[PDB]
Amino acid sequence: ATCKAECPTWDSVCINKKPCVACCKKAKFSDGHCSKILRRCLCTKEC
Repeated sequence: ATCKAECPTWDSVCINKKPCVACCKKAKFSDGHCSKILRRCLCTKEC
């Protein structure tokens, strides 16, 4: 009951959570969290 997918329009280092959450929101995801590795925007949502 948890789905994760990095923001489609995301291929750069995340500086702040807001940018990521912004993408995730427009992508129809509950919330986005920046990864620790490549710092990708991981969007998480219900499923």
